[PDB]
Amino acid sequence: KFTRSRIPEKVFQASPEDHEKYGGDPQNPHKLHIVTRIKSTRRRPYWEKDIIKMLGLEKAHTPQVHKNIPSVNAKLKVVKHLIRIKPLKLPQGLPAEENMSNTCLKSTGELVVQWHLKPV
Amino acid sequence: YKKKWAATEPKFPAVRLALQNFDMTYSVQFGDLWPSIRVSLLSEQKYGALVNNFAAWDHVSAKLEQLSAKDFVNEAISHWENLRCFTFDRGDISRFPPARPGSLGVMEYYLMDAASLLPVLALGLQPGDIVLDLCAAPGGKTLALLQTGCCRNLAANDLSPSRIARLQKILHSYVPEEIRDGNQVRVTSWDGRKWGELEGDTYDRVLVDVPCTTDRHSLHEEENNIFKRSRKKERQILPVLQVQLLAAGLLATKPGGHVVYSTCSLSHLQNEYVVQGAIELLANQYSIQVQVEDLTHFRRVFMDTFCFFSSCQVGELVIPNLMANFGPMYFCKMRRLT
Amino acid sequence: RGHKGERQRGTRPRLGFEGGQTPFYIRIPKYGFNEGHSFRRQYKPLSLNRLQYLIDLGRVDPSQPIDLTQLVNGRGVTIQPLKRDYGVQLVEEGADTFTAKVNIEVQLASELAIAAIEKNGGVVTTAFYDPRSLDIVCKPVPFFLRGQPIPKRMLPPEELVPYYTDAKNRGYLADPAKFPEARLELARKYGYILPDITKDELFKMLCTRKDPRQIFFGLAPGWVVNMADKKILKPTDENLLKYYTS
Amino acid sequence: KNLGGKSSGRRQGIKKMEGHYVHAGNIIATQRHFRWHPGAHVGVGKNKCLYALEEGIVRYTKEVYVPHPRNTEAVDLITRLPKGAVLYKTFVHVVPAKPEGTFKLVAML
RNA sequence: ACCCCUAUACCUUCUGCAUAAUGAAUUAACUAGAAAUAACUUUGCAAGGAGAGCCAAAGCUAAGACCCCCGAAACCAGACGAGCUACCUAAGAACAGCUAAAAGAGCACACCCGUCUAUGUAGCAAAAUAGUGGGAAGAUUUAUAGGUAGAGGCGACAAACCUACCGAGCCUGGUGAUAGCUGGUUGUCCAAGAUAGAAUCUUAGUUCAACUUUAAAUUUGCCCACAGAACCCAAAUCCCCUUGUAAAUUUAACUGUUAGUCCAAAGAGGAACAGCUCUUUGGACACUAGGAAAAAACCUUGUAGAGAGAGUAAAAAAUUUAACA
RNA sequence: GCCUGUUUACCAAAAACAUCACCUCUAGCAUCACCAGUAUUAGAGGCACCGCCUUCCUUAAAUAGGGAUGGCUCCACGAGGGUUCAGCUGUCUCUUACUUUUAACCAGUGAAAUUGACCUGCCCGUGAAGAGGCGGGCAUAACACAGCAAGACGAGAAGACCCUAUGGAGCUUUAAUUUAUUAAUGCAAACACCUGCAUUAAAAAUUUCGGUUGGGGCGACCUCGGAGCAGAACCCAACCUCCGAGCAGUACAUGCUAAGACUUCACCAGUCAAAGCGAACCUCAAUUGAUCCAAUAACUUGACCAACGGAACAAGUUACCCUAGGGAUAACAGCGCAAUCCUAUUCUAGAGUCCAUAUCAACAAUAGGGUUUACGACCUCGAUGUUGGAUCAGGACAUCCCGAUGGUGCAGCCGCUAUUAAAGGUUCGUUUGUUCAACGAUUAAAGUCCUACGUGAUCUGAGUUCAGACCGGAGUAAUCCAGGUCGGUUUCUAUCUACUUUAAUUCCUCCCUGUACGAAAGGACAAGAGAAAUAAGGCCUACUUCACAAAGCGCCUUCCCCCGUAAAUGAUAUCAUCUCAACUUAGUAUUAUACCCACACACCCAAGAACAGGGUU
Ligand SMILES: Nc1nc2c(ncn2[C@@H]2O[C@H](COP(=O)(O)OP(=O)(O)OP(=O)(O)O)[C@@H](O)[C@H]2O)c(=O)[nH]1
Ligand SMILES: [Mg+2]
Ligand SMILES: [Mg+2]
Ligand SMILES: [Mg+2]
Ligand SMILES: [Mg+2]
Ligand SMILES: [Mg+2]
Ligand SMILES: [Mg+2]
Ligand SMILES: [Mg+2]
Ligand SMILES: [Mg+2]
Ligand SMILES: [Mg+2]
Ligand SMILES: [Mg+2]
Ligand SMILES: [Mg+2]
Ligand SMILES: [Mg+2]
Ligand SMILES: [Mg+2]
Ligand SMILES: [Mg+2]
Ligand SMILES: [Mg+2]
Ligand SMILES: [Mg+2]
Ligand SMILES: [Mg+2]
Ligand SMILES: [Mg+2]
Ligand SMILES: [Mg+2]
Ligand SMILES: [Mg+2]
Ligand SMILES: [Mg+2]
Ligand SMILES: [Mg+2]
Ligand SMILES: [Mg+2]
Ligand SMILES: [Mg+2]
Ligand SMILES: [Mg+2]
Ligand SMILES: [Mg+2]
Ligand SMILES: [Mg+2]
Ligand SMILES: [Mg+2]
Ligand SMILES: [Mg+2]
Ligand SMILES: [Mg+2]
Ligand SMILES: [Mg+2]
Ligand SMILES: [Mg+2]
Ligand SMILES: [Mg+2]
Ligand SMILES: [Mg+2]
Ligand SMILES: [Mg+2]
Ligand SMILES: [Mg+2]
Ligand SMILES: [Mg+2]
Ligand SMILES: [Mg+2]
Repeated sequence: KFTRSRIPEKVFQASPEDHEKYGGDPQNPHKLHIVTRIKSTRRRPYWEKDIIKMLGLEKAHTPQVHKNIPSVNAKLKVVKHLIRIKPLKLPQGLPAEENMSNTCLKSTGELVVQWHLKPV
Repeated sequence: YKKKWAATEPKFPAVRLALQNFDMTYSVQFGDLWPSIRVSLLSEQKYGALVNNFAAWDHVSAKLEQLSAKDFVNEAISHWENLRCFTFDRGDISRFPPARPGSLGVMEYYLMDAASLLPVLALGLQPGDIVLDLCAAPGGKTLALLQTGCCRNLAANDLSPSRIARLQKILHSYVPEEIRDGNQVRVTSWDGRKWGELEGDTYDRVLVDVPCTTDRHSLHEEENNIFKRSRKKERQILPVLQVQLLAAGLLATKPGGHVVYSTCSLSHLQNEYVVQGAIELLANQYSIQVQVEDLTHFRRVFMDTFCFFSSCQVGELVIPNLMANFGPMYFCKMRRLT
Repeated sequence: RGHKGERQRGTRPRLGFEGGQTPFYIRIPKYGFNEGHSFRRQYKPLSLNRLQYLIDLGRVDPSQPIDLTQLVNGRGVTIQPLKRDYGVQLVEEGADTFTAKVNIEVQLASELAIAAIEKNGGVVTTAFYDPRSLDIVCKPVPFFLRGQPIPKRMLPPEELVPYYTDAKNRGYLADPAKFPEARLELARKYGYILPDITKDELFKMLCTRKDPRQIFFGLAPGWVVNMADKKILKPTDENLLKYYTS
Repeated sequence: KNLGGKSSGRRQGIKKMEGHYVHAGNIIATQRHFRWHPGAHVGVGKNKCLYALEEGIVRYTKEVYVPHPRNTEAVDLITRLPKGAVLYKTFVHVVPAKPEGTFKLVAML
């Protein structure tokens, strides 16, 4: 029968080679995920559909910010094959109230607190 | 499916089918005796009253004697040179009063075919003998064995849980729970054919009452008649099953032990060929030699009460007569020499 | 209407049919839950709370005897004789707050209701009414328009005779000698001093009680009420007088 | 030639898992034969169903199994065990939650 | 205008129809959802409401809103039918010629019938024409009038005939018979919306459950960390705080759906065949579009409009092979 | 079947019905039949006159035909069913000529079924599974007129056949319920008749004929429980695998009550149970049954209602049938599948006197095919029976013959086997529906298949399929039958698509030649010549049917390959090697050509349906 898939934990234990390849430090892990649905929930189990709805990824190619905490990670593990996960990078720290209306999420995963739309 | 057939075979009652078969076979088998056997089988069956040794046996025997029944077993022992079953004189058709519980809480006597007791008597249960009843589970012979002195335990097996339950009920009604509690009585719902593997060279005395055509019951009872068309396969394969059961019993019995093969049918095929085939199969496949005991003295001793088919090669055959409607009962005694 | 089948064809089975299975409303054994329901007597409850409320709002005048006619006129209770209503039963509900001195006539009365009525200085009597007399009492004006003489009030049925002859129930047919004993027993049981109504200035009104065969207080059986000209015709024939007095 | 065998499932098993709050009398688990044995404040019905005798929390544990001496078959089974062996069974307990009552001031006589 | 590219009429019945499954030549006209119970909304009055009766532990009064059409073979009652045909009654008629003689004789006209062949098959004809053929003084053919009438008649029994269609006539009436069966069921627009089973003279249906819809109440619903769920003799599941979420349960009312398909997986039967038959988990299909050639079920992808903008998803088969001492 | 007669008006004329004769049963009698009669009579019925008793032949070939109380007995007769001598003839070999009708054109008049719209092609594939409409190719100006019937699963009856419906109806019954009605009696009432009530029959009347499975049977099952399928909460089917139950034993507190829970997926029903009163100090798988209704003072009890959620009481048969539907459900057919079937390779066991591999072939293995017997129920049940035969054939090659090669247990001739080749051909008769088969005679051969087991709007209906009737058998009967037999209505005027004038083969004879080969007996190739036969295309000088002409039975002409291998030179690999090495031959298709080629009224015609065409000097 087709059932829910239990991913062995060793799959989610990064190696030094992975750290070098993907540019992430196991110490000081990133706080927030940017998750995009890059795959349709159609022809997937109703539980994956429900997990996508819970995570708020109904629209594809629409980034959503989520906490990098074990429960959200469990959900993202359930629906990992339909999504792209990247760290949220904050070169200028989290936006302040002053610049909350001038933010922009770069395709690189960086939330710039200033967005002037002018040449550098 | 095809609904409209050209000619449908006439719908016969199983009783009439059994009559047809018994005619076409036993007429040839017995010649001029077949008329008498047929009328005896179609007439009422003469019953014997086996007094429950556990109950007030002396009092019940006195009451039956007052009812004018005499102990055929006792008179047989008189000229033989522990069982008590009373039967009426030759020609008498009187019925024994229905048995009722005694003062001790057990039925005073069992109303059973007298011929059914001859196998047990011929088995000759010595004091303290380990006993097996491979498939005998209608009651009757089993109760007679228990009333005998097989204090070294008796294993009564059958393949039919319904008949096992019937055995258990008659044991509750007749045999005291004190007697039945220990391993003195072990009732099982297993196949006799497997019994050779389950136990071998264990029992000193064995009784193999194989399923058979039960001629009288086939002629009388319409329900579950062996001669009905649906059970044609079982009827045809009966000889092989009987041979297998007798072989299992012979394997089970200890070397030098005695077995008795019993059948409630007149069929030469189901009796003499069955015993001979069992002997041959045992001596070939398992290389064990069995010698058929001579029961001619038994025939002469019990002739006064039962009429026997003199022209019998192996074993004894009580045939039902009007003067004594006790048959049919074939029984063959076999001592396992090796 | 769906697609084909009995439901679309408009010919689905009757209500309660279960497709041939023995229906639920038929596989349950018959029991006498409603046997003789149309013959069981019914009495409209009249709580002392409702009685006090009516007295307070003035829809019921305690200065005059209170009977079923007065209650109906004040709209304190609705009676349906056609529905086997045999009258009004006094209900103890509101006894602890009842503070009205009234002379009330009912058909049934609880012990506590009687106790409260008597403690407040009033008088309560349980009076039987046959269905016809009850209908006349509840709606007298239509009866007067029917143009028939006022009929006699029938006696209670044999089963009800003991109730209305027992003094403890203040039965209108009970022995008046036993009334003081019953009232004293109630007063002793419920811990209030029995007020001697004979000293009350309204003692006459409290003592007024219609004759057992009488329906209205001042009208005798056999009289005819001509409402058109405001008159009452009284038969004088000896046979009629004897019949209406019997 | 194979008849019968159309009996439906008995819907037996555990009705209250570990940690579930259970009121007195609630059936905890129904079994055909003793899969789970009664523990503390757990009673057994005629059909070997386990019900809560007190209002509390259900807990499943493993405990050494010492049957009643009158239980002849179990006693013989034990008698055949080696010296070091100790039987174990799964038991269901109800940890009572509330106290069985409190003392209240009724009258200041 | 065509040429270019895209496009497999509609309705109904279906798991699924361009389907070579049904209906339709077409125009006009006519042609098919009728209602209580209890609910909901809106008023009135209110512990009472109502124009007697009835209801009432906020009810009661009033209104609004809700339930199709065509079609059997049949059954029964009363009439009408023997101008056809079956048989019979009365009183009539016909039967050349030859042969044999007095014939249920022979050949053969009239006459009656209808063996075989061909034509015809909406025909000349709702049973005929041509030839051929049987009888043709007899149980023959036939004109006239009368008679037997339908749970009946009559019958050289073929279940034949009884006014072209008799295993039981025809007409009228009950009758708008009934039909779990077939077909049909007519303005616009939006929205939610698809199958656990049980019982059944029941498997072409229906009642309940499940699912679904609407309105209302308040409160946890789903996902789910440990801990936890058996001895005999695998994938997973259940329970489940956090967490991400916003749904869940209950109350009131009510229909409809309960003849399913293929794919992946675990099985059972078959032959480790079937586009084969069953059960279980999931997906898709009965719903849009793109792709695999065409394509219900495979892959991508969905929430809907306009644009003569843009980035992408799935998405194109691969291979060529034998010397030898 | 005795005969004459009768019958299904309108698919059966008969062996069926009747029939004289014979036989069985019933009735002793008059004023409406019988009958104006009386046992030699009348009625009902059976049966069929009379009479009597008790392997060979046919053919050449033969599934054909004939002969070795009841039962025999064919004299006569028969539009009955078979066989047959002789003759006859266009039935046929093998078709032709002519006349009339029809037909086509001109003139008048002028329907019918049918029809979703059509701007209406072919091949392959796809698909609700056989497409004009979809995908990829190919083709493609436009229209008339006349033919054809391959398709439009063509048009005609909500076809034929099969299944279903808590649909009908006819019939039979030992189906259930009745005896209202008649005929008998008996008891009452009256003094035989009448009436009432009973009993027995006859006669009828009403109603029903459960469900799931099983094609070659002579049935099984229907409710409940345990185990696997369903491994671990629950749940889980089967026309799946096994095993069981319709109780028994104890006790008599096996009493009363009551929180809270479980629950067979609904309900109904079924389970467990704290506490309390009162007492002492039930078990295990299932072991069953609702309502109503009966019995009972009450307590309580009652169906093997087992078709086990249970109609209170009802079976068969229908082909005499009917209606409503079903491709949801059968048979032909199509479509899946390849168990079975067939073919080819691998392996060498073994045969082949020795020898695996000339040839055959075991166990097995691998592929290919969709020609058999099955399985599946996916399209079609809202007019297509089916098998054979006639006619015309299209196609595959897994080749029967003819052609070219290799091997051989190939001396030659015969052969066997394998590769290549589908241009052409592949007979006529007897029995029998018969395909097939057997038999007779031939042939170079008398190939295996597919094409809706090709083709039935082109034909036939011989078997088989409805109504009729027999023999045998089943059944109480009505009726039935995979059996045998006799008979039995085969419609369509063509709207659309498609189509309607496109270098031969073989046998035999002779020569080579009774030569090669061989010891002989036998006996070849190649090449050449002559005769025929068929097939195609023409023609009428003869002959013949006939007659200003059309025809065959008459005459004339018919013309090239195809390639499997056998070799030369020669490397990779200095030999060798025919070469998916370069290369040289047998070796050729690139059919060679032939035919046709003129843009321009009326009459006749060898030209023709019309139109068109040729001649008019
Ligand atoms: N509860 C119950 N009711 C029964 C039983 N037998 C009969 N009945 C009732 O009677 C009906 C059956 O009627 P019948 O079949 O005539 O009964 P019967 O006893 O066989 O015969 P009669 O006495 O002639 O009625 C049932 O439906 C019940 O109403 C039974 O064993 N139990
Ligand atoms: Mg419809
Ligand atoms: Mg089971
Ligand atoms: Mg169509
Ligand atoms: Mg249809
Ligand atoms: Mg049409
Ligand atoms: Mg007439
Ligand atoms: Mg004449
Ligand atoms: Mg004549
Ligand atoms: Mg006639
Ligand atoms: Mg007949
Ligand atoms: Mg007939
Ligand atoms: Mg007519
Ligand atoms: Mg109708
Ligand atoms: Mg929507
Ligand atoms: Mg029923
Ligand atoms: Mg005749
Ligand atoms: Mg004749
Ligand atoms: Mg006819
Ligand atoms: Mg006629
Ligand atoms: Mg005819
Ligand atoms: Mg012939
Ligand atoms: Mg014209
Ligand atoms: Mg095609
Ligand atoms: Mg044309
Ligand atoms: Mg078409
Ligand atoms: Mg139809
Ligand atoms: Mg439940
Ligand atoms: Mg049932
Ligand atoms: Mg017939
Ligand atoms: Mg199917
Ligand atoms: Mg070839
Ligand atoms: Mg085929
Ligand atoms: Mg025929
Ligand atoms: Mg036949
Ligand atoms: Mg025939
Ligand atoms: Mg004929
Ligand atoms: Mg035709
Ligand atoms: Mg034509």
